[PDB]
Amino acid sequence: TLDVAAQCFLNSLVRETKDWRLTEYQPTQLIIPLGEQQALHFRVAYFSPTQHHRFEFPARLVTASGSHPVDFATLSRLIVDKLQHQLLLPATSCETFHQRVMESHAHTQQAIDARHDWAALREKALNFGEAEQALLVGHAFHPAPKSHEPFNQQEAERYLPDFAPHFPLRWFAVNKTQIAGESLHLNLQQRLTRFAAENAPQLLNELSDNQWLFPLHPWQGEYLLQQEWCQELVAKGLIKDLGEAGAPWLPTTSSRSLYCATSRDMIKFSLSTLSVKEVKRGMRLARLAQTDDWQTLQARFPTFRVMQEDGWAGLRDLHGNIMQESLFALRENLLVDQPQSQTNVLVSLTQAAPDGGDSLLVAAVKRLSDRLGITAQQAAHAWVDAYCHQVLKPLFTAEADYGLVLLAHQQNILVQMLGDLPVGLIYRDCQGSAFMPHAAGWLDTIGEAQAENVFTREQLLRYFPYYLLVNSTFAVTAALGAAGLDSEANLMARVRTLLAEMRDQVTHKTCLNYVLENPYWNVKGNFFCYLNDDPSVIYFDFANPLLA
Amino acid sequence: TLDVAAQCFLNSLVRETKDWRLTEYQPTQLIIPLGEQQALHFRVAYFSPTQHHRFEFPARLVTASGSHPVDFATLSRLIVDKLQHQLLLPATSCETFHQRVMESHAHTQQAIDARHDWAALREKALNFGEAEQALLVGHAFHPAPKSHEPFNQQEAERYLPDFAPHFPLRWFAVNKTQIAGESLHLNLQQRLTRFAAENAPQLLNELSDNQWLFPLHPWQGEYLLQQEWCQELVAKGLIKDLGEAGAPWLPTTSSRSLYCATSRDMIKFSLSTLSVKEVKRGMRLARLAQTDDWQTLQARFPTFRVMQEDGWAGLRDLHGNIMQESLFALRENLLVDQPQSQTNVLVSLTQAAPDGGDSLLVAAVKRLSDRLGITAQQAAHAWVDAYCHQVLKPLFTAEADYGLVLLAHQQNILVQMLGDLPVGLIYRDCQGSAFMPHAAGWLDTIGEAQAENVFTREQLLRYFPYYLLVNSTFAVTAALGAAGLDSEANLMARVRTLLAEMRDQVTHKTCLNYVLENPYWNVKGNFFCYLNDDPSVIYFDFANPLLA
Amino acid sequence: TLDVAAQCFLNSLVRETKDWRLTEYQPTQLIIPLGEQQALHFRVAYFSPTQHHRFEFPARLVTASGSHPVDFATLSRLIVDKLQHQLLLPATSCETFHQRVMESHAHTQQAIDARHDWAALREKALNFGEAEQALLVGHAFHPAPKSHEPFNQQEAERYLPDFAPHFPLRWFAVNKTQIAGESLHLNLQQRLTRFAAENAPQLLNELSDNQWLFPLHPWQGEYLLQQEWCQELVAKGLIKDLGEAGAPWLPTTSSRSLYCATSRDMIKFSLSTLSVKEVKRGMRLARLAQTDDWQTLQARFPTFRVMQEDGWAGLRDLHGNIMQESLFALRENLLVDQPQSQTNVLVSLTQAAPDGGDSLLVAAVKRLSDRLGITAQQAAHAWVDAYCHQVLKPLFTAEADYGLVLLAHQQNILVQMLGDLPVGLIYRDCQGSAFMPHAAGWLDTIGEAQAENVFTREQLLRYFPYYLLVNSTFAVTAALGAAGLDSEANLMARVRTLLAEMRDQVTHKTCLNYVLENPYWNVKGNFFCYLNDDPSVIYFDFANPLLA
Repeated sequence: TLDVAAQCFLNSLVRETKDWRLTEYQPTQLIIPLGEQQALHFRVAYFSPTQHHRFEFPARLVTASGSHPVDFATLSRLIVDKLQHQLLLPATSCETFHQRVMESHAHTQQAIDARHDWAALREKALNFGEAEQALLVGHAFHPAPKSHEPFNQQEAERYLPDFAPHFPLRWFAVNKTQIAGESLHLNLQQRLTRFAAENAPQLLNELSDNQWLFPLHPWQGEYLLQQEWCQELVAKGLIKDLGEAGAPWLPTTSSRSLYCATSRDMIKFSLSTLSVKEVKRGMRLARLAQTDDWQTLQARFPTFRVMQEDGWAGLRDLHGNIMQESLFALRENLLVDQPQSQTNVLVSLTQAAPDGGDSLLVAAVKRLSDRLGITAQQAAHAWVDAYCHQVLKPLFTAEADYGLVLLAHQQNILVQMLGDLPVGLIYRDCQGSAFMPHAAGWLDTIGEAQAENVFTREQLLRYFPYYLLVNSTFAVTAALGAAGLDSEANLMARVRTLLAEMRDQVTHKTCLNYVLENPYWNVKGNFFCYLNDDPSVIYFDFANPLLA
Repeated sequence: TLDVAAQCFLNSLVRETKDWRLTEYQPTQLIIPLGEQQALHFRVAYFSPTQHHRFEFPARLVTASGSHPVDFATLSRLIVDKLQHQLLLPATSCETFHQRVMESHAHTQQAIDARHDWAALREKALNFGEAEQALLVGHAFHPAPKSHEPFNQQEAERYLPDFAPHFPLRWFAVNKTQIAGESLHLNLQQRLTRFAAENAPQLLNELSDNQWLFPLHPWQGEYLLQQEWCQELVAKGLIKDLGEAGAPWLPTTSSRSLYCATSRDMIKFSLSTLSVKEVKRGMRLARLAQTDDWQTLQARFPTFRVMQEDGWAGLRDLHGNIMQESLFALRENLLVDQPQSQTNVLVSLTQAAPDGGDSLLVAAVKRLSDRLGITAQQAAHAWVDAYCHQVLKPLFTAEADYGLVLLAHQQNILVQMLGDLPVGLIYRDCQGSAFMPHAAGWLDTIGEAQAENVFTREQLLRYFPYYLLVNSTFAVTAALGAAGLDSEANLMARVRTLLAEMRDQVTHKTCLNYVLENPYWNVKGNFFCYLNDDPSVIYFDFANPLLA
Repeated sequence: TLDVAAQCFLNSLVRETKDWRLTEYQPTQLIIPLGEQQALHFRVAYFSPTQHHRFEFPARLVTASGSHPVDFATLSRLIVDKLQHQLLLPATSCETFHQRVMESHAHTQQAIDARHDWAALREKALNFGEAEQALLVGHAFHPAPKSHEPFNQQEAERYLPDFAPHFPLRWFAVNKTQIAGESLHLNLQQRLTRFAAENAPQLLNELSDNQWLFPLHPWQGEYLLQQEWCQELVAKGLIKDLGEAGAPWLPTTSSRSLYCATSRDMIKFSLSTLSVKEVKRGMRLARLAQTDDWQTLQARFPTFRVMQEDGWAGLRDLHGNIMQESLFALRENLLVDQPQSQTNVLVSLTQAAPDGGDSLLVAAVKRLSDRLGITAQQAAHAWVDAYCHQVLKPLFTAEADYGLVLLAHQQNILVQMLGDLPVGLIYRDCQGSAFMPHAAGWLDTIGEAQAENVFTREQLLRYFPYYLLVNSTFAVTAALGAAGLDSEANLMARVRTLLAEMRDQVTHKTCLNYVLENPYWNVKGNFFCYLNDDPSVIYFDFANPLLA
């Protein structure tokens, strides 16, 4: 049996602590001592060199008297008690931590009960929107991944991707004086006009030189009209609420971010939160993408694309102050012309399946196997190799030759597949971009050398390898390992060899050297991080499995 | 102005003769002496290092008196007179040659007059069937490419791809005794059943244990019922003609070969001609594709696919003799599940445009340029580079590491594109396959070591580089050169560099060494070849443009 | 608030009993006396002249002391106690009845909890398969509609339309000796071949002169292999189980009947039950549909179609006995060529919505209103009028002029709509057909005059008006009444007028006279019928609302 939410709490704990035992004898068990001649025993179904373990449940508690099973509420409390005393922590922040752990475990269990169609996602190639909504648990190494903030069941079933919903946007007619924002190619007025024409043309009778159409998340729209600064604007005749109208939008893995298959733009709302600084990161990268060196990079990696966030807008109050709770940014919908593209977000492919069966990555590889007439293992190798050439090669070369750092969270990576094989990469979330000192000459050509989002070498090596290799790439290899298509050790040797070849084709070797040569990667953890809101406990040393 | 049919006759002549002049001064002219103080002058619009020239017409004839224009009938006759005397040739075979040259020039001109929709093919990505029927002249270096044999206008407008037609197949109910053939996966009876169920289910009331459904080309069907051996079978009750029925089929570049978007099989008819030996080449390669080494090759190049010809059938007469005029072979329709795939046959992309505008390759590259925001030249480089990795790399590695020779006529190469960029290769026409001595151990595992279709080293070097580089790859580079996206010299340097890297990744270097190092490629020509039906005139030495 | 399952039990009770009270004063209440100075009170949200009432819950129980709410378990038990004593019934059959009432109420409540997507079905025109699976409660006047027999949750979530599932069929290779059945147009062998080729072509390697492919429901397949007679066939080499394979099938309102959008045939399984006599009714009507009078009828009503059941098959045991638990019948898929047709089963349109909002009929009419720019009420009138011309006119004229009786259960009527307006009728379930004495001459032309499924005049008037007017037509008018688009009295006056015109266009007036003129329709009820497994209690007199 299994419990996927529980497995996240345990794999996160095991990855960030040294005090556990792995039995030499079989049936293999993993043991967490609790002190007091007491310890939790877990039958191991899959032991992972990267801590993507799968345990059989129930857990058992072994005392001096005997052993008895324990449910997840009990084992998580025992563990948090041990850490409370071991680390001398406030009982209050421990109670908060365990409370949040149990809420996430309930939110996750309910999302599973609602999605009885999930297994059927294994049947055929998923398109972009199907992949965005196939994600039931999004953080495999977080104690409490799923939070419904800020919704309430009925509101959570309409607005969270967990439940595969869709809905129309809410709209205001807003006086041009109360609208702030920017846009590339089209100015702001033309962007709001094109957006409204595509997604709610029937409101175009409300559009004038001075009255513009302003989209809103439906919950966030309700929320703003309850605020006082916004009721003033309504009273003064500067905002008229138009209600919900237009094409269906569906929440993606981010939930603030919405996809509409017929809109040239995706949309990302401040949802109870964007900031003006965050949207400036999008505009900076968008303006940087107009330069000749960006063009040279694109010409070198034609299958590699960034979804630019080249427009944003927000509501000003009576004093002219931009009210950040009203912000949105606009993201190029590179899939508007091919809405059935097999472009899938990496985290949905790699997540463990709620029913214990094949992950959606594994289902894709087995179809690859069948279509080509090659073994499961040979398909697994072909998919890992293409992943490295389509995902890892552009991202390392971009940092190395151009100074552009793109933080590749697993939900920021869209694998463009053709017949279940990676043929391209699309990166999204331009707020996860940063610039190295050797990009300064190139930032300066657009007047952005003093850009706020720069990295030191130390920051590069702390985050970029952690997101791209630990979180993203080893989710691919662990997921293929757990299905037995081949082992993680063998699949990570694939990756190691293809990274070594890449190093030969780049100028600045610093990042690949660390990846290929340093025995430990100091990375910022999640389990103890979230138990705050200690010093060397939030950070931990990750043993490099790529080292010769 | 221009004349594409004429340009084929001249470029073929110029490529296989040394007796012409290229003026040092401008406007650039190409001069062919005719003897007798007489010579043809051609204003040159595009001079090509690989002889893909484009001339402005009319041609002019320069005598001691003056110059006057000449039409294509006159210049082709003057040229054939000169070769008649220069080579002391029979006036009869020269008259035949010029007669066939003029018929091809008329057939080509009529195909142009019928296809007024052709320019609109530039507008968007073509799918497989659109690309197959976009071909108006298929042999850029043949004196007389277009022959309508064996049809007559109305019959040529229904059965030739030139006119973009479609039609249903003709069908016989045939006694099992009079059917010969084979099939893999399904036996012959199950293949004829699956074929008829998919393409003419309404004839399934004619299907029994002993009476099987037998497809026929519609013209070839009419032809066989006029024959005597077949009227006997009808008289004896062994064949009942069922007429034409079922799904629409459209002729491809081959015209004998038909495509139906809903059939799992394509079909290739003996058309007035297949032979039993030819279809055995398909079955041999199909059986070879079941082995573990084929599997290893497929796993190494997952984007590379062969359309196997793993079934065939034919009619036996009363004596049991297979009547080859009734043969067909069945070709996997790898596009049945994705009929809108941008998989396009290479010759349709590279052909010169009948109206003098962009070739369909160039239209695709300009869209690539626009979608990615890179220059025309940068898109041309990206497309050449992907072509080498998707087309040239699998074909050289297959010969080198496995001993499998696939003769890559330009109409045998299907470029699988995604957004106008090559992402894969599909090879078709298994009759153009052959085996090298180092494939004997592997042929022997399926009992095929004594296979009729083997090559010597000499045959490898005469044909494989000519088809893959001279005909296919330099059609790509010349076509991009002629549009001015960049020069052939620069684009062929791209190819040279990517071939050198390939040599490092293969065992048997013989074929790449010749490609990269020999200064001349002795190849079998077309212009003088077709003037027969002399010894060292059919062959000529091609100067290697890839040599350092 | 409301409870749709409860509303079925109460509306069924109220329709078949005279002992209730409707308060003259408001808020309107409906009162059911329980005897003993005790009675159930229901606040009425919608009072219906045809008993399609909607009550607000909770119910209340009023005693001599006071009143207190009661849940559905309590009020259904009180009612069944009263009927037990009032009718002097066995306590055992009353306990069984209440047990089944509560199970249906639970099965219905769970189907609602699973379908959170249901409200979104209101958004746009439904196609055939969406409409088949939109049905959560199928019998508005039955005490216990939903039974899961014979499944168990996980099996019920895979095989019942309530949960919108889909699945592949299970398949046997069966020796021709052990297959019985028939088919029109194609013989049985050709039908099983065409069916298997379309839906599981990859099993065609198992198809031979003597070994035929035999489809099975997946649960029914498992069930037969557990039986002894079938294990013998496996032991003797006469049946080889091939497992599940092929295209997805989805259960329709019947659950035994499956739809596959790409199959030319629908399929109807004996599921734990068809009989040979039942499938002979299909073949008889199918053979009758080949005659010239059928043709004349079709030519008179071109928008009226019957889905013929013109083939069936079953497994014989070692003794040659047809094992009816293996039967299936094959139903023409008239939608195979237009799978997005807005053809919807009438019961899904008319059912009350689980969330208390618009029924799917009402959603369609409101879209009709919007598209045409006419009021909601004018659209309701247009839809009722077209319903009468497209549904009622063909069915009465068929009985009257041809003697063909088609029993129009609401789930047997497919309303072919174009832009939310009825433009045609498709009838299915040929087992609900019967023949009047004046069809004997026409039955005799196909040798079927002694047909088992004939009606007397008495049977005609008991069933045909009940199914076509009480169940089907008044579900349409009540559903439009309950939304307030116009009243049932006014909408039933529409129907009355259009029926009177029909009578002028037909020969045998007997059925329309009864519909238009008799003050009471004696009909067979459901509430007390199902309390058995009394004499004049199963039957009741329905007051004709169409009487002048």
